[PDB]
Amino acid sequence: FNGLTVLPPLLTDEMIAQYTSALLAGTITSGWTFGAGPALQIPFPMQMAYRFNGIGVTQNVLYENQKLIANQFNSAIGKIQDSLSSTPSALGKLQDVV
Amino acid sequence: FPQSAPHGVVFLHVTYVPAQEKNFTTAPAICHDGKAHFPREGVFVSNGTHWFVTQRNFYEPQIITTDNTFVSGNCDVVIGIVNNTVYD
Ligand SMILES: *[C@@H]1O[C@H](CO)[C@@H](O[C@@H]2O[C@H](CO)[C@@H](O)[C@H](O)[C@H]2NC(C)=O)[C@H](O)[C@H]1NC(C)=O
Ligand SMILES: *[C@@H]1O[C@H](CO)[C@@H](O)[C@H](O)[C@H]1NC(C)=O
Ligand SMILES: *[C@@H]1O[C@H](CO)[C@@H](O)[C@H](O)[C@H]1NC(C)=O
Repeated sequence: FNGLTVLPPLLTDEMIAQYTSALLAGTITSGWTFGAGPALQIPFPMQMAYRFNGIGVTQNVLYENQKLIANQFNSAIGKIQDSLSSTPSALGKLQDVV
Repeated sequence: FPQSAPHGVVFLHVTYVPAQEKNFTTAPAICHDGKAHFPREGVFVSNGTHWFVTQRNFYEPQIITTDNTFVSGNCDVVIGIVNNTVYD
């Protein structure tokens, strides 16, 4: 009533979700090639082997320990949701703006 | 390469971009004489009949030898291994 208004953003949340999903699919099915040219397919265990080789650990460390690494990754991903929910002040930076 | 401009700078970046990709069949290791060979630098590829080892950002197939492979293991624990002869 006093002349102060709030305008809506140009990008709706659905568009942002589509962008994030596109990035996730590209980085899962292509590795890092989709950010420098045409997307080139590659199996995921081979991509993990090359990411292991990037940090100085040979490839055979992964191929002989695939199941253990997969289980560790799954458990680490699973714990994230409970960590986010249980902590009360996890998203403080985004709340301070509002 | 840098260039000047009124109240600013202009960069000319040169970049290398791959193109004209091709499809291939790949395997993580090569079994031979009860030993598993892994590539040193490059991936394993096959046109349909024979096997080769090539680099990453370019298609340059080469014969598989023991100069560009290291064994380091056995042939019962890697998933997806495909046996083929490895020359010397
Ligand atoms: C896959 O690559 C191999 C290696 O180049 C091909 O084998 C050669 O094929 C040419 C074409 O007839 C022959 O002249 C050569 O003698 C072959 N090499 C050997 C060692 O025999 C093979 O043909 C390729 N696969 C396909 C489907 O073309
Ligand atoms: C590789 O094969 C897939 C399906 O078989 C096809 O969609 C794709 O275009 C092929 N790659 C190239 C570079 O043609
Ligand atoms: C090589 O692989 C084939 C196909 O998977 C398999 O049938 C064969 O037993 C393997 N060779 C040996 C010596 O085990």
